[PDB]
Amino acid sequence: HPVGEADYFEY
Amino acid sequence: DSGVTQTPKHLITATGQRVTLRCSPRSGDLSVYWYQQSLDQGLQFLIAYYNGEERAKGNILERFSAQQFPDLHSELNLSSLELGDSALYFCASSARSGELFFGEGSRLTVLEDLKNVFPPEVAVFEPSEAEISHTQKATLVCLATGFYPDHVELSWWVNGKEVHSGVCTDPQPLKEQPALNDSRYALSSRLRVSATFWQNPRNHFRCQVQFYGLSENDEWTQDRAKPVTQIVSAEAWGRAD
Amino acid sequence: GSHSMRYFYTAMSRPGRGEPRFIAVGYVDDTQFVRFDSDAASPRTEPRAPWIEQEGPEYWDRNTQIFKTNTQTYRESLRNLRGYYNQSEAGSHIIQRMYGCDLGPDGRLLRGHDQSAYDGKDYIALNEDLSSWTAADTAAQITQRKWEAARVAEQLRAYLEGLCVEWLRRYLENGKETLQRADPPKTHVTHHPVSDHEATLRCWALGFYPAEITLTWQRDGEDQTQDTELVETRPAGDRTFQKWAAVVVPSGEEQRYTCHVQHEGLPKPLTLRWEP
Amino acid sequence: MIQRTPKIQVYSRHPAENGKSNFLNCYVSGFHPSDIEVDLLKNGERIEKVEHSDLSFSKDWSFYLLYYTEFTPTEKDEYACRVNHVTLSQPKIVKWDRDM
Amino acid sequence: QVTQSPEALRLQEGESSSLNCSYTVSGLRGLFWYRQDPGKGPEFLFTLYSAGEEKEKERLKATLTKKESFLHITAPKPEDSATYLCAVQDLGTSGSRLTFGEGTQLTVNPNIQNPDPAVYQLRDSKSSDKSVCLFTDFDSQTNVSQSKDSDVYITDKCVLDMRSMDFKSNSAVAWSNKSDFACANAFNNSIIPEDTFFPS
Repeated sequence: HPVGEADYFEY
Repeated sequence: DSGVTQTPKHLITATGQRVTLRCSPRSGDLSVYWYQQSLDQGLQFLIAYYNGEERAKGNILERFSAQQFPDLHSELNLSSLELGDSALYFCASSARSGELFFGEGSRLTVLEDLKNVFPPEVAVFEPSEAEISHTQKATLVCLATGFYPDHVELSWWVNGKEVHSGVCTDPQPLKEQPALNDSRYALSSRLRVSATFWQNPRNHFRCQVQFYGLSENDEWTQDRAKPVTQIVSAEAWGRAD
Repeated sequence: GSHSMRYFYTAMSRPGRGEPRFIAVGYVDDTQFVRFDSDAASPRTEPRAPWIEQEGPEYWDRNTQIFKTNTQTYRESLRNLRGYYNQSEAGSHIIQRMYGCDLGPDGRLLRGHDQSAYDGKDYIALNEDLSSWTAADTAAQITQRKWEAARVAEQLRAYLEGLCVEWLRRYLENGKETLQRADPPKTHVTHHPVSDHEATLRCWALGFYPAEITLTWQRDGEDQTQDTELVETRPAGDRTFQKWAAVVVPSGEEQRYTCHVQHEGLPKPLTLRWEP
Repeated sequence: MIQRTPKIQVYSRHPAENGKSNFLNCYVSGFHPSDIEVDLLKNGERIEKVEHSDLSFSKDWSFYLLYYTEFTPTEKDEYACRVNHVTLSQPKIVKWDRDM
Repeated sequence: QVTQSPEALRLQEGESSSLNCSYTVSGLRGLFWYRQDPGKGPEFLFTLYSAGEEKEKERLKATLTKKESFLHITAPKPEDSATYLCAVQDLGTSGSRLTFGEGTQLTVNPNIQNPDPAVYQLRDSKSSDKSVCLFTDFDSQTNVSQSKDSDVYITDKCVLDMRSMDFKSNSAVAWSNKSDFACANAFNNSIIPEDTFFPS
């Protein structure tokens, strides 16, 4: 199962 | 006072209408989370934007819609209003760690039609000489009556400066006729001060009751004056008696 | 240590020529079980191993929803990465990333991972302690604090230590018999007639699983390296794998050679010898 | 674009035998970027209805995948794998031995 | 998907008690406790991240388990009167969205140190006098009954805080329509303290 990325998770 | 900025705080409209709630996130936050709490129901997630940019979709309705503009501020638009839309909408600004900082919410009251909207009358009731003799405390009572709907905030201003000590205003309003629903409301508030304080005639007491009602440009075709948002005040000076 | 689960991401920007394209593939050990392709008008996570099909609608939606958001986000990431390296819009760029959790012979978390590359090169990766990061250069340092500020580490750790293993264990029980089958090799050795010198002895290993295997030829328990031509391990197309080492050396006394091939599908290391 | 060059192995899914049907596999791996293009000729440059597994990448960030078809061989028959790529001056071809 | 247990909560000043919160989640990103007053929007109190985590803080202590979180209030003061919210995040969804619990409404009854139960009547400062009758300075125990009378209004009660003088005080209010309403009988349905000062 894939983890989900929260806000401000960009590079 | 978290950081989020919501307007308008109070709205009152007719069914089948449209309104739009603004909101500005905490400086430095880029998101906007719209929420709806239905008086005595829970907080249900509506929709959410990141930078542009629609990021998630809760249970917004076919009928509602919103965007987040270039800057960062959001706008939620509520078309074709129903009576069961009336509620509190809470905008939030997430980040970065990332808690959700909520706004002071904006309270929507949607009515069948406006004819039943009334401004509050207000009266101040001086401290009983009995109480003064027996306790050397002086209790003013403010009575706000005959108003519709349930949208007021009552405040005591002494010598021009509002106060919070010795004042107790009722947690909720009281129906003037419990038998009706569109029954108008009444609200009461106590200010208590020392006998000597009340016994000083240079001391000024004003009970302020802010009414949230009909909006600037709205159609009023009833005999009486128009129930716009307004302050209503009652006042009295200290009796040295 | 025993079993593992990884996800693989590509975010590819078409040389200034359009929106980026997000793909994701789910791996358990070496079996592939879900895939997600941005490129389509109704993108959706798809089964790839039979034992994932039983999974319910809400599960497929949780996947589809994350890869759908990742799609959106990684475009902004690609815009930030190229900005760091002052690359133009056109503009063929790629960020790949693989994270996951490692199970032992017991069934608990041995370690987790979250590495990244940009354009095929190590960028930022999660240190073993699941708290600290490793930046490649001053640019991946910009990404490190972006991520410390958003506490990404603490949440990858919560996924690694929790959900990740959780589901691994789940699939494991579901696709057992294929995931915990462990098939042994059908081994042998052959030779062609018209060669350089003597028999072209070929040590074979076929139809086994998983991919872990070891060959090596010997001179009565030896390790050659220089005298044996080795080949890398490939799939058989049907879940199974293959591999061979061999000997065709200029000297040939025919019947006197061993090829110790050991694999977890064997009750003991195999010694092998062929007869015409 | 620190580009790497594809590695190829031609082989059959089951031990090579003339009489019965099998699958001829082309395993391309170790290459960058992902833009590939691969064919399984009969010397005649053709072999439609050729399948493959979806694109992925190994621990070293290098892509890898496999093409296949359900072919039948014989001494007369000369199968092989054609692979073009960005890091090739021209397509590299590799002939299928009943071994290796 | 997040439920809070004691819906209503009714505590005497000083009486500790823990408000429950259950949660079902795919993986837990965070659990948050908020405090909401009437009107205003939820304020932040705590985030808890890992099973076993606790956070300070003043009278409120927050606790996380695998199955739920607990907000233990110690020695509740009246000003801890608010409804309290519970929210989770989940590692299985992207973004930072919260799913909120229904909420636990806490009311702290204040302790009253020296009751002087009375019922005074008050002159309307405007020419038109409307009296209004004031039950006041009663203790914790006496609560104010509503009237089945259509024309007598009886408020609920509340506590004037004279922070300036350490002095709290209860009170209710009651008005209506002239004749047959003279105040020594406004709060007539309520159980009134035997010792109530009824000035003449």
